[PDB]
Amino acid sequence: MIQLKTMLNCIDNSGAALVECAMVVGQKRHASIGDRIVVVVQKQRGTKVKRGDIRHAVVVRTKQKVQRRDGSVVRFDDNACVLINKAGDPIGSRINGVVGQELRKKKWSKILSMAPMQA
Amino acid sequence: AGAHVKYRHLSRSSAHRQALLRNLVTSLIKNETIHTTYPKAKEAQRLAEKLITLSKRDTETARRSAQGILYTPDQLLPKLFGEIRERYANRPGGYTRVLRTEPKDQYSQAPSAILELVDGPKDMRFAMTAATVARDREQKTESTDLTKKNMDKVTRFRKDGMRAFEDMVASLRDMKFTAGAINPKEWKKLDR
Amino acid sequence: KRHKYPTARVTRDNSKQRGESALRKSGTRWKLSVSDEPLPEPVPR
Amino acid sequence: STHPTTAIPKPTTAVLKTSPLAEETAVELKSPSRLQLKSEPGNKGNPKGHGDRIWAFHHIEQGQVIYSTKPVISHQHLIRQQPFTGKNLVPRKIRKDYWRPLAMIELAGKDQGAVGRSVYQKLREFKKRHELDWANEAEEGRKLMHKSKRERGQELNDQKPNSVADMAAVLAGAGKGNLMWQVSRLVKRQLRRATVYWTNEQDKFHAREWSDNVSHEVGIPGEAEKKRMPIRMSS
Amino acid sequence: GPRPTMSGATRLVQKRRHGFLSRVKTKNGQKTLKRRLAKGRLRLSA
Amino acid sequence: RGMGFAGGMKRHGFAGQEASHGNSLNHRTIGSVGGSQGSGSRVLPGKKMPGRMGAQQHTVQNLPILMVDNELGIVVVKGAVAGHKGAVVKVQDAVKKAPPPEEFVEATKQ
Amino acid sequence: PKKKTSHMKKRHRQMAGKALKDVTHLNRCPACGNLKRMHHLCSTCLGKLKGFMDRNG
RNA sequence: UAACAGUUUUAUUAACCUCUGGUUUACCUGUUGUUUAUGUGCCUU
RNA sequence: CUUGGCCGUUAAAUGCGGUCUUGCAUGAAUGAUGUAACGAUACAACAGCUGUCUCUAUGAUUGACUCAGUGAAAUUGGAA
RNA sequence: GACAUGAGUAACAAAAAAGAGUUUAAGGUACCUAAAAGGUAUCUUAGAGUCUCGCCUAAAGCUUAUGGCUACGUCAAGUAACGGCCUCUAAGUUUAUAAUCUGAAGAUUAUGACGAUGAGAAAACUUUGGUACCAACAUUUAAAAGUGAAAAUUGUGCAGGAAGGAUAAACCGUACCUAGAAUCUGAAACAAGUAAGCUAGUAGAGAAUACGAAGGCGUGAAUGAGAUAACAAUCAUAAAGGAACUCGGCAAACUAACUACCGUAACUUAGGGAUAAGGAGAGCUCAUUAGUCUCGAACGAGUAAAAAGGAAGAAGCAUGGAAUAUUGUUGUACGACUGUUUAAUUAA
RNA sequence: UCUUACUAUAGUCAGGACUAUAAAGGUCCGAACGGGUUAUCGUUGCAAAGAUAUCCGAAGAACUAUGGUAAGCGAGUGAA
Ligand SMILES: [K+]
Ligand SMILES: [K+]
Ligand SMILES: [K+]
Ligand SMILES: [K+]
Ligand SMILES: [K+]
Ligand SMILES: [K+]
Ligand SMILES: [K+]
Ligand SMILES: [K+]
Ligand SMILES: [Mg+2]
Ligand SMILES: [Mg+2]
Ligand SMILES: [Mg+2]
Ligand SMILES: [Mg+2]
Ligand SMILES: [Mg+2]
Ligand SMILES: [Mg+2]
Ligand SMILES: [Mg+2]
Ligand SMILES: [Mg+2]
Ligand SMILES: [Mg+2]
Ligand SMILES: [Mg+2]
Ligand SMILES: [Mg+2]
Ligand SMILES: [Mg+2]
Ligand SMILES: [Mg+2]
Ligand SMILES: [Mg+2]
Ligand SMILES: [Mg+2]
Ligand SMILES: [Mg+2]
Ligand SMILES: [Mg+2]
Ligand SMILES: [Mg+2]
Ligand SMILES: [Mg+2]
Ligand SMILES: [Mg+2]
Ligand SMILES: [Mg+2]
Ligand SMILES: [Mg+2]
Ligand SMILES: [Mg+2]
Ligand SMILES: [Mg+2]
Ligand SMILES: [Mg+2]
Ligand SMILES: [Mg+2]
Ligand SMILES: [Mg+2]
Ligand SMILES: [Mg+2]
Ligand SMILES: [Mg+2]
Ligand SMILES: [Mg+2]
Ligand SMILES: [Mg+2]
Ligand SMILES: [Mg+2]
Ligand SMILES: [Mg+2]
Ligand SMILES: [Mg+2]
Ligand SMILES: [Mg+2]
Ligand SMILES: [Mg+2]
Ligand SMILES: [Mg+2]
Ligand SMILES: [Mg+2]
Ligand SMILES: [Mg+2]
Ligand SMILES: [Zn+2]
Repeated sequence: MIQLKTMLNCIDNSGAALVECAMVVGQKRHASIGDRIVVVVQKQRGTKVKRGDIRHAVVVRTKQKVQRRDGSVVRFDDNACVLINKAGDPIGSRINGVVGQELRKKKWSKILSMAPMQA
Repeated sequence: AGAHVKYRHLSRSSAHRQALLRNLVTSLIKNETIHTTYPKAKEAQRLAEKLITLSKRDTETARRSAQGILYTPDQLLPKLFGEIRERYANRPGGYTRVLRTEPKDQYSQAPSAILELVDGPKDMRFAMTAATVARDREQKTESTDLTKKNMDKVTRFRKDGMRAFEDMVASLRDMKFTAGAINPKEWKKLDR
Repeated sequence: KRHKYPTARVTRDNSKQRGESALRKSGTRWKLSVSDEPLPEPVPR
Repeated sequence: STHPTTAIPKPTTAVLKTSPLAEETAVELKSPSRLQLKSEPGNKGNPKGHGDRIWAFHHIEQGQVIYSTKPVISHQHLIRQQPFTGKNLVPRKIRKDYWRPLAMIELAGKDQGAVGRSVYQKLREFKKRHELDWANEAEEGRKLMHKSKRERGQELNDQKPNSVADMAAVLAGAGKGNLMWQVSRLVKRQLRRATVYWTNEQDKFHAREWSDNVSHEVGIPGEAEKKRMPIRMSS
Repeated sequence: GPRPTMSGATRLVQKRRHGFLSRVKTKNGQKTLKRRLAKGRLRLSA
Repeated sequence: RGMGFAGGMKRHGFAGQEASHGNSLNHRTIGSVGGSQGSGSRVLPGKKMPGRMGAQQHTVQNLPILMVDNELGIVVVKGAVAGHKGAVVKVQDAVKKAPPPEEFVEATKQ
Repeated sequence: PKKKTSHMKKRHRQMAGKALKDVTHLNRCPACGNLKRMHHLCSTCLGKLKGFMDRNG
């Protein structure tokens, strides 16, 4: 459940290390796995994104439990995301870490294509 | 707005409500009967019947739980696992009885009751039924179906049984306890 | 007393008159030499 | 934790019957002590003269009693001998105009100071067991349990009658380890001679019966000098 | 509003201020006594 | 399910007021109840206010039938149903859906 | 209060539906035949029987 | 034919505890200080 | 005049800090000016922290409600 | 002035708390019994007590003051175990005297008198100026040891620390109350306020914190019994997020105490900053012991001795285990600083 | 007899820490005690100035007690 002023961990090679949520795109309810948001980069890693840049991101895993159709619930230890452009393509070329499996149904095939392990 | 109450709180705190029930069950076992308010007699009845179930167990966990309910275990534990255990060996539940009475305190006019131990030395329904049979035999009347039903209730599980009930009736006639009792055949003719 | 220094292990009850009252008839704390005999009864005033 | 006894018949070590509950008399509940089987116990580790005389003071209005080895009492006695018996019932000090000598016990042995320190010990333990563990006065006699906490504390302050019955008991061998016995163990035992000085001749009749080893004298030494004349029944 | 100005008040300061000797021994105090005596007061002072 | 006398938050979803920024005794209250003289000088009919809530009939529409067991006597339906366990409910074909096939309506009658 | 409540309206509130209800759940006692309350014990027999079991037993 | 696999989102109103959580002031377990009652309790000949 | 211009801080600065050759109407014991230390003074930022909030829910006690006892007050031209 | 309305409504909620027996006096009922009486049971009024439970506890306990619309059998030559009266005087007062000044009233200086909040011989019998002084602070001292006073000894700092007199038992006080349970001040039976001494023990550096022995209390029906809705007060917990709240982090939460531990920046009036920051340790069991102590016979043994002690070990989610001590850092304005201020809306 | 200042005689300030001192400091942490910073409650209140929590000082320009002095044409006292 990502909302305004929520700190996330960016797990792609786009240049950001810690982004802050500024807007939930397309809904009023707090964003869960596979939902769009507008973040503000607060930390970087050493056309990368500079600290203070505004980008769109996709929640890949959250710390709030996510129930599934078959009753299987998942819970991660932190809230993460990957930066995207307004068109919907990921900025980064590689994702390091486990991503949520709820991205398949939410039309995020490209993000899962380079996802090493799904949970 | 929330859930319903599990039991009666009796306008007391948690710690104060547990000591009230441990004191009512302590006075009941010690004295065999208590006269209190009806809500207290019904809240202590559930704890008095769960303490007598611990007196019919063979494990030590029951002896430690019964020690944590009474306020003078050293003086009352022998009676619990002694006389009380022997009395209720054959009875499957229902060791206590709550009987409504007139307000014990006339200032507040609060409904009161008498919590007592069945088949005990101070059973009020055993003496009230013996006084009804003592008045029926001294007035040449016929006991009602409700009296015959109570005569069997108070004599089924009692040790001496009928013999202890006939002696109670005999003592209530040699004492003239039914003197001045209005005959039941003249109740329809009395306005007051 | 084996150890006498002022820091010796304390194993005595420093509250001498513990649970002791005359109005409530609590009784003597310890057993005295006169505790096994009947209290002498005087002639009233 | 305390343990109160019950007013049940028990045996006495004294030669007389102290109370009606006393079943037997002159019963040996323990072998003679070290100094009991001794013809002449002495003031081994006490000052010269200590133990030869024992004074007893009492409140002439309320009956509170105090025992002292010296001819005068101090503030230590009032604190260490008077238990709390209610509000406004324990004096904050000793008032010279209320406290007078009740009696004075003098032993025959002019230097057996150890025999007096024992009599003073049983008198103080009996007085403590009269203000505490008074099961024999709860439902009989004064019936202290049938009185209010105020009146009950006023009857507990009146230890003058009890104290006199304590003297006839202790001086008659009451108590275990009483040093007023004398076992020869050649095994015959007897009681040591004693003398009791009374400021009031009528104060010695609180004891139903006195032993045969006590002699009663009127007036206490040092009383006449204070212009206080003793009370004589015969007059 | 009023205050508790008589808390801790002693009765020795009542005789020194509004006592009888404080009035018979002073020129202005004889007036008070004579005034109160003419009116018929019983409590001339304190 | 009966809920007794309910307030404004539970009965009408009122947001309530602040918790610590100076609020005096008005944390769960309804607030204002209408306008002044120009609005009628009265509380208007239909005003949402505290009162008893629950213990009223409620219909749930379009619930499929998952299981039908004659021996047990149960008819399992998807979703939730109004009331407490042990309460009597009325089950009937949906009104916003086409009736069951003609063949079935005759088979059951047969 | 803006105006004093009249006698008519104050009598409406005090007696309209607030009459004292007469207890009709009474029945005689089986041991003595006194008027006791339904489902309740006879107070005259309770005290007497409670005192009769204390003397002898 | 069988089998296997896939067949919207947001907002809002209400109901509802199967699931995921929150709560648990007479439930179980662990534990600190201290008091009270009961039992028990050192060495040696 | 005015949210003065510029820079830093904020995703966004009428604020804060720095700076200007910046004074409708700064100024030198009605003292001028800059530090250490001190401050329940006033303003601003960071980290942590949290029911402050997203968005409330449940639980406890005392009142609130009912029965018994005692028994006020402001107020009131009269009121269907 | 009387009597209405609100209204038989609010209120009798200091977050201590009550439960079950027993009993005395007088009186009111019902029955027994009709020879009145008495007996049994119950209710009312005014009490008393027992068992259990809880609350206060460096108090809500005890002993006493100030004081008192509570009540009158409260008892002293003095010390131990007592004040006043009485003697001496301070700050001061004076319709005392003298002198002087002054529209009268009065005022002034000196002397006298009076004036405690101070000083006053002896007793567990008794009647000169550091050769100093008895302000503060520290130190030392009634010899088995420790502790708390008294008085004295010695020393330190500057802010430089009274006066005077000496040296056979009268008269007055004496009861109760000390503010959480019937008494003082607050218009009152008010959740406020008021002096001195004592104020168990465990545990600690401690009068902190927690428990609480005795004691008192859990109010004069000025209340009691139920029920446990909204809402209010006072609290507890909380998914994910963590100031998005708001004039503003208001409130709340985090943090916290302790060790003879480690370490600690810019700047600085060189003292500080600083307990900066940031880290480590803690309870239970135990190897080990130079001395001290104990036991037996130099040595041996012992923590049913105080301590020391270690990279030892055990169990649990957790050993600052419960309670007590309320974040850290940074840039400015104002005023150097500690302090003072509108008793009861502004504390700056 | 409140309160303000002065005055005489008296009393009180657990414990710990730093500092040149055994004792030399309008030093530090923190009870008693003394203040009354912020907040909520209360507002015909328990109180015509109270309750709870929090906060400040706590060897000093400190606090407290029993007396005394100065107040009402002019103004007594006043860290104002
Ligand atoms: K005033
Ligand atoms: K509030
Ligand atoms: K209207
Ligand atoms: K659920
Ligand atoms: K005198
Ligand atoms: K003149
Ligand atoms: K939360
Ligand atoms: K209000
Ligand atoms: Mg109630
Ligand atoms: Mg508790
Ligand atoms: Mg007295
Ligand atoms: Mg005063
Ligand atoms: Mg229901
Ligand atoms: Mg809200
Ligand atoms: Mg209109
Ligand atoms: Mg379920
Ligand atoms: Mg339990
Ligand atoms: Mg100038
Ligand atoms: Mg200036
Ligand atoms: Mg009522
Ligand atoms: Mg109304
Ligand atoms: Mg109402
Ligand atoms: Mg009410
Ligand atoms: Mg009667
Ligand atoms: Mg003089
Ligand atoms: Mg004096
Ligand atoms: Mg009060
Ligand atoms: Mg108080
Ligand atoms: Mg009063
Ligand atoms: Mg304390
Ligand atoms: Mg008291
Ligand atoms: Mg009570
Ligand atoms: Mg959480
Ligand atoms: Mg904001
Ligand atoms: Mg906003
Ligand atoms: Mg705050
Ligand atoms: Mg460790
Ligand atoms: Mg483990
Ligand atoms: Mg300042
Ligand atoms: Mg200051
Ligand atoms: Mg003000
Ligand atoms: Mg004054
Ligand atoms: Mg200081
Ligand atoms: Mg401090
Ligand atoms: Mg002030
Ligand atoms: Mg203020
Ligand atoms: Mg400070
Ligand atoms: Zn009957």
